[PDB]
Amino acid sequence: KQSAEVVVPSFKPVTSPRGMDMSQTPLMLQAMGDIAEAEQEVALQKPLF
Amino acid sequence: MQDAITSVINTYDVQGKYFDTSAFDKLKAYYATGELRVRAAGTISANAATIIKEASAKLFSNQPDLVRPGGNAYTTRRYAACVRDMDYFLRYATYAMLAGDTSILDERVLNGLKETYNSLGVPISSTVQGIQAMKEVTGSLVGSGAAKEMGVYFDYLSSGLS
Amino acid sequence: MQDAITSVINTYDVQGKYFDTSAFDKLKAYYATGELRVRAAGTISANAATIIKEASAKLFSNQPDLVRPGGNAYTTRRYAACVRDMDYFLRYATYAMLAGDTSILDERVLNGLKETYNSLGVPISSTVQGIQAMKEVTGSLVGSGAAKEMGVYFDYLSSGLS
Amino acid sequence: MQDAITSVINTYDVQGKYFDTSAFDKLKAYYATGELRVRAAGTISANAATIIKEASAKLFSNQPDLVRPGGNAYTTRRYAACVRDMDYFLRYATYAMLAGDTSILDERVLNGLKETYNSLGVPISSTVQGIQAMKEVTGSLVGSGAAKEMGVYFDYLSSGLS
Amino acid sequence: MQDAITSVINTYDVQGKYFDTSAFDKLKAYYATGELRVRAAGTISANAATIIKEASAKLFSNQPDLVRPGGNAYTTRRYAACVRDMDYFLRYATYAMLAGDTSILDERVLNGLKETYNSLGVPISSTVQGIQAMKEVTGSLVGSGAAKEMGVYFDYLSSGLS
Amino acid sequence: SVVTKAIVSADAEARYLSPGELDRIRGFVSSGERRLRVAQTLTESRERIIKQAGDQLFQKRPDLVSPGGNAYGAERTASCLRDLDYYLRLVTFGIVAGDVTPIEEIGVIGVKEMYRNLEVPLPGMVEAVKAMKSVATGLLSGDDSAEVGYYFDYLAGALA
Amino acid sequence: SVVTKAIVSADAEARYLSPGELDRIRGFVSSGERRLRVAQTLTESRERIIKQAGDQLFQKRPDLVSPGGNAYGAERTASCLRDLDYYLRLVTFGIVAGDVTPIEEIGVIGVKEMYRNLEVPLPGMVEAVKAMKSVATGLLSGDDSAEVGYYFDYLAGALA
Amino acid sequence: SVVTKAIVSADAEARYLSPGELDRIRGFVSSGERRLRVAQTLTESRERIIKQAGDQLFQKRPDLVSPGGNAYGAERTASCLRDLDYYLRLVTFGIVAGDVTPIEEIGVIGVKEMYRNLEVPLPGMVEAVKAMKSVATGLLSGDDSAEVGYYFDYLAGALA
Amino acid sequence: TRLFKVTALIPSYKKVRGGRELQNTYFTKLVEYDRWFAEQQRIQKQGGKILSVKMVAGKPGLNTGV
Ligand SMILES: CCC1=C(C)/C(=C/C2=NC(=C\c3[nH]c(/C=C4\NC(=O)[C@H](C)[C@H]4CC)c(C)c3CCC(=O)O)/C(CCC(=O)O)=C2C)NC1=O
Ligand SMILES: CCC1=C(C)/C(=C/C2=NC(=C\c3[nH]c(/C=C4\NC(=O)[C@H](C)[C@H]4CC)c(C)c3CCC(=O)O)/C(CCC(=O)O)=C2C)NC1=O
Ligand SMILES: CCC1=C(C)/C(=C/C2=NC(=C\c3[nH]c(/C=C4\NC(=O)[C@H](C)[C@H]4CC)c(C)c3CCC(=O)O)/C(CCC(=O)O)=C2C)NC1=O
Ligand SMILES: CCC1=C(C)/C(=C/C2=NC(=C\c3[nH]c(/C=C4\NC(=O)[C@H](C)[C@H]4CC)c(C)c3CCC(=O)O)/C(CCC(=O)O)=C2C)NC1=O
Ligand SMILES: CCC1=C(C)/C(=C/C2=NC(=C\c3[nH]c(/C=C4\NC(=O)[C@H](C)[C@H]4CC)c(C)c3CCC(=O)O)/C(CCC(=O)O)=C2C)NC1=O
Ligand SMILES: CCC1=C(C)/C(=C/C2=NC(=C\c3[nH]c(/C=C4\NC(=O)[C@H](C)[C@H]4CC)c(C)c3CCC(=O)O)/C(CCC(=O)O)=C2C)NC1=O
Ligand SMILES: CCC1=C(C)/C(=C/C2=NC(=C\c3[nH]c(/C=C4\NC(=O)[C@H](C)[C@H]4CC)c(C)c3CCC(=O)O)/C(CCC(=O)O)=C2C)NC1=O
Repeated sequence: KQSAEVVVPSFKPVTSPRGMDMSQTPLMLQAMGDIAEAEQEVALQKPLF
Repeated sequence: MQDAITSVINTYDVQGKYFDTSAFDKLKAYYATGELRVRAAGTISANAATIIKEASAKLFSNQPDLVRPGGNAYTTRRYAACVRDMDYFLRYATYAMLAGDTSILDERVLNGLKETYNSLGVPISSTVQGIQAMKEVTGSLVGSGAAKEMGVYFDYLSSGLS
Repeated sequence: MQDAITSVINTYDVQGKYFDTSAFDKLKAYYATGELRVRAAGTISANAATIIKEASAKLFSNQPDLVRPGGNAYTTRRYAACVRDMDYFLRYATYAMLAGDTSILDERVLNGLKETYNSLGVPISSTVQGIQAMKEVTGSLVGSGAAKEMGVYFDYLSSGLS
Repeated sequence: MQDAITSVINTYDVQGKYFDTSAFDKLKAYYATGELRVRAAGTISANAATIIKEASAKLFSNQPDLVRPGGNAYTTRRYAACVRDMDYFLRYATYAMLAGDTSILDERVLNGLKETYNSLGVPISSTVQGIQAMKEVTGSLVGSGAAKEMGVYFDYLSSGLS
Repeated sequence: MQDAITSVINTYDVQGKYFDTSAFDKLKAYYATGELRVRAAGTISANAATIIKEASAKLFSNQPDLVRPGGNAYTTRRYAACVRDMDYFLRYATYAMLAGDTSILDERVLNGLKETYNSLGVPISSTVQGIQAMKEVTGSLVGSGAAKEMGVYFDYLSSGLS
Repeated sequence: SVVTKAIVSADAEARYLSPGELDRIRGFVSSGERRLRVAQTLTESRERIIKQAGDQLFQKRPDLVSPGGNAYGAERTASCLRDLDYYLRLVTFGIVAGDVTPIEEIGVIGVKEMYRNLEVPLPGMVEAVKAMKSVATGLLSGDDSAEVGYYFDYLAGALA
Repeated sequence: SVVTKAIVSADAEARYLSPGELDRIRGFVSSGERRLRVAQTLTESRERIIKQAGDQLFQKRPDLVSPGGNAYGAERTASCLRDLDYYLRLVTFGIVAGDVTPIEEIGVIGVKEMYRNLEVPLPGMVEAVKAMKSVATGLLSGDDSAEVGYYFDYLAGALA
Repeated sequence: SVVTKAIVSADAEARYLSPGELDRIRGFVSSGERRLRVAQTLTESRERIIKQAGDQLFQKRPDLVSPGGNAYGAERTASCLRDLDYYLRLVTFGIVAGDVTPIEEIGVIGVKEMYRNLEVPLPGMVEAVKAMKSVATGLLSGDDSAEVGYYFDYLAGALA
Repeated sequence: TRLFKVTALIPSYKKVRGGRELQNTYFTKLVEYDRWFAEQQRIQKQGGKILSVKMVAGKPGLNTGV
């Protein structure tokens, strides 16, 4: 009976932060560079005309 | 917890939207990085003991008072708990890198760690120094791009502790 | 918890006095309202699931954003948690009405609700509006005499939340 | 000018694309309304003088000062120019309704018309009122299905003038 | 429990021999049939409620006295326990089918079920009839090969109860 | 997600991911492109899938739109189709995720309580998701239709 | 298009459309579905039309793809076939428009100066468009083939 | 194995296996053939692996076979090689199982107590296991070496 | 029903303990009826072998008084 307060009311959700999208992440940047190469290869797979 | 896929799913679920071209591009980018992530995770898993040994060696070389009598890492219990915390940080950094998302770092590492350490008298700056030494050791083992990626999660831990 | 009779008893026990005429008047008032309280509690027990249905329907009609994507009550899990919270509020209000005392709303309900809801991001204003919605539905169900009595406990819950 | 078909053709020409299923859908949509547009155009042409009579009478009943000494429609010449302008607007709205597009309203009618009226002294609010009167008179003759279509082009003229 | 692979591992371990040609033949036989097992298990998972409902309908139609007063399955409680038992039987037979071994039925189904039913007074023959009903209903759903495979474990359950 | 389940399973045992789980993640990452193509195929046709599943549902269960039925009325029928569209979106989510985790977290946990508070029949939900399964697997090749049918079957089992 | 032409003619004379112009538009929109199916068919077989028309042209005119010819090489042959693709797309536009207005506006006005600046022979262009006429009208039924042939005749005459 | 872990994880939640767990089992059975090929290769090279592993251990740690060493004598050296053979068999079992669970159940739980009672030095175990790993990986190709060395690494960590 | 008397052996597989564990492996206990499903499931999940279960308090087949 020292305290009637709730020590753990709930846990704050961590589902979404504010900012830091991690799309500027350098290896994400490298992947976005590589998908461009893949799209270009698919484009050159089409007939030349 | 969240990974990159789940993060895109959640941002398109809050809006009640089906996936657009932008979401498919984000999913493609993650699927492209997946091979590098798995390679780095396997390398770190094979070398965890080496990383902990080297990082704790630098930490205790720079902060010898931590292992001199009376220091926070002075007893076999407290030394073992120190290297166990370093192993925890390495494991959860590897999880986070494999997920591509730092939510696990907040949920399963940073939550209450600061006042855990403050209630135990664990020095937080020396823990951050240990994390930086761990980052330096890991970068040499996983290669340049994986080193840059792994530094993000190590720096997330360091900033959350600081 | 504590009811009207036990409240009178404790008030006189702290003073160490036998029951005076005022205490017997208060006990008479509670005994007189007892039949109304029992009838109201029986009606609410008979129609509780109904009450929750119309109260939730009214609340989500007045604020459709709560159950649409992006709203706090948007998912199956969060909709079910919303309904469960409303079931708490209705059942404990019925307990407090039958007791004639708002103490049980203090111990079992209002202690720490603000902290839980602000930790979860549950909108307290919308929860108060849902409590009001239950108040209209329950008051219309119980009748003219019991609606005023049950309003006391519903507004006590609302004021504790807000 | 461009009709609806050439609007689609231009959309697909700038992209260097053959017609998609959506392009064929838009073409079918324009082809389905063609008989309706032709019937409405024939009705409007058959009743242009009557439409102008009714719309101008309504405009001069609602704004008598327009045709009083000192007003912009005060002379036989300026009154005739007024009803001539109304015939312009009705005929070009009919062209736009047949075309299924408002491009001809832009190039042939609304281009520089605001500055022209300002330099002339023509009240532009009164002209929008005359166009609204014309819309109301035309909608009763052409029927609800055609009235909804003609209202779009009358509104385009009114908005461009306003 | 042990699956087919762990079964052959244990059998060759108990003599302390390395895997012979026959052991690798057994392992190839299991891995060849694994994909059929995965379709069978997914199909059964999709239709567990349907299978249990059809099997219970068949059991209580062939033995109407079980659910009429005086029967072992006469109450909401005892009927619900009966269908819970059939649900567990079906899910564990699916487990044993995926594993390719009847061991999990020994460790986690038959481990004290016999004398539990005996002390409860649950009729064994009726439970065997229910297991056979699940067997027919499940085979008609999963096709000939998966039906034979599932039936093997169903008769294991029946004979364990018999 | 597949990675999320692997990480959570490893965490529950306080260990690094084993080469088996890393190989599982490697295969999932490899099949990500096929998964995205399937998800786009189901997304581009969502209006048709919803319309046809609603049809098939209301021929197979006329009582739902019959008087006394939960879907009675144009507004309630629109809510029915809106729920079907929710679940189709969750199915595409689970396709790209590689597991039913988004489906379970968004549309399966507490769904019985929600539909009971809504007075919605669960056999109706099961028949509706079976209708969607038929329509959506009709739009796909055999290999992709099987993997989409797996998510639809999980949804039907979770509603039943 | 047909509607644009009628409207422009009426606007030049500052009048409403006559019963004849309205009847022309009515007969135009009455025949929209069949000309639209024709455009569908030509769009479906675009790659086959270009392939066969180019083959026919280069068999009839080998000097174009021999050294010294304008289309010698993979790159210049591809540019040739791409011009054919341009003109086929214009023909589909003209079919749905009901007149050759898209064809004239995009691919006729100024074509002589363009192809003179490109050293492209005009008899080569007419042979190519006649090859495409043959190939494309081969696919369609007799009346639709004749309709498409009228547009290819307009194009060949514009180039010649 | 992987199947048993999936089953026990599903039974812990009292559920059927999810489409993700079924897909994991599908990948496992797909990899089964390569796993048996690797285990067959190590099973064929029994005596070679044991012989070079023992020779490297005894040259690297002469004290074990020297007077006072735990393996001094023909019978004690035979018991040493017998333990090596046990552990190689366990590693083959782990290769077929896909995980270190059989190694864990037969030769890792209570190994330190056993070797304490036997007065067997644990570092000698670690070095013998490392020598076995080197020989086994050498006799293998580049691909098989990684997955085989993972099990030897786990075993050495268990001893260390 | 209300009471099962259960005799069960629970061996050890995860580890060898410093503690005696003769207490916890072979045992007999009284588990009340609506605890028995969970208890039996837990015993089976730990790897034990349930040796016997008996009725002691209640009467099998009773409707009321359960
Ligand atoms: C009060 C309880 C306690 C103990 C016992 C303890 C031991 C301990 N020994 C250490 C280093 C060391 N310890 C040893 C001792 C080994 N060298 C040989 O192999 C021998 C087998 C063995 C000693 C008989 C050595 C050589 C080092 C130096 C490690 C290095 O320089 O890399 C360190 C690292 C930090 C430092 O050197 O200041 C600790 C913490 N710490 C404690 O808080
Ligand atoms: C993403 C997870 C999620 C789901 C699925 C969800 C469903 C959902 N459906 C609702 C209404 C409804 N839902 C249905 C659909 C049912 N009626 C028929 O019987 C069918 C069997 C069945 C559909 C196949 C109907 C008819 C209503 C209207 C009920 C009413 O107004 O009383 C409501 C009440 C509020 C609203 O209408 O927006 C919710 C929250 N909400 C969520 O957050
Ligand atoms: C300064 C040049 C000028 C003129 C001449 C002029 C005439 C004129 N007469 C009008 C109405 C009218 N005008 C007449 C006059 C006709 N009724 C009989 O048939 C007679 C033969 C004939 C007169 C001799 C009538 C009866 C109306 C009322 C029409 C109506 O309200 O329906 C109106 C419409 C607005 C109004 O009611 O005042 C105009 C603008 N406006 C001008 O700015
Ligand atoms: C004393 C406790 C007890 C109860 C209550 C009980 C009811 C009960 N009703 C049953 C069938 C049934 N019960 C119903 C009644 C439903 N039809 C409509 O939907 C209504 C909403 C509702 C009635 C108001 C129907 C239609 C069946 C046949 C279902 C079938 O054959 O598939 C059955 C399955 C076997 C049988 O045919 O008797 C039971 C066990 N059993 C018990 O031991
Ligand atoms: C995981 C494996 C497993 C099983 C299957 C299992 C069965 C089981 N069934 C029980 C009761 C029961 N079981 C049944 C089922 C029977 N009645 C009908 O006639 C049928 C012929 C037949 C089923 C097909 C019934 C009616 C009861 C209630 C007995 C009573 O309360 O008197 C109980 C008593 C405890 C409780 O219900 O909470 C157990 C432990 N336990 C296990 O650990
Ligand atoms: C299948 C799992 C399993 C294992 C691993 C196992 C180990 C084992 N090794 C034993 C003896 C032994 N083992 C060794 C091996 C050691 N000598 C050197 O120190 C080396 C570092 C090292 C070998 C690499 C020796 C020397 C003995 C003889 C012990 C003695 O006679 O004192 C014994 C005593 C029984 C016997 O000799 O047959 C066991 C039980 N038993 C098992 O059931
Ligand atoms: C302090 C009083 C006390 C004792 C002594 C005791 C003994 C005991 N021995 C056990 C198992 C065992 N006991 C042995 C020992 C035997 N195997 C060989 O044949 C030898 C001839 C023989 C020993 C000399 C073995 C091998 C096991 C493991 C059996 C199993 O695999 O489950 C177990 C089961 C749980 C466990 O493995 O820890 C107990 C409780 N229990 C107690 O409460």
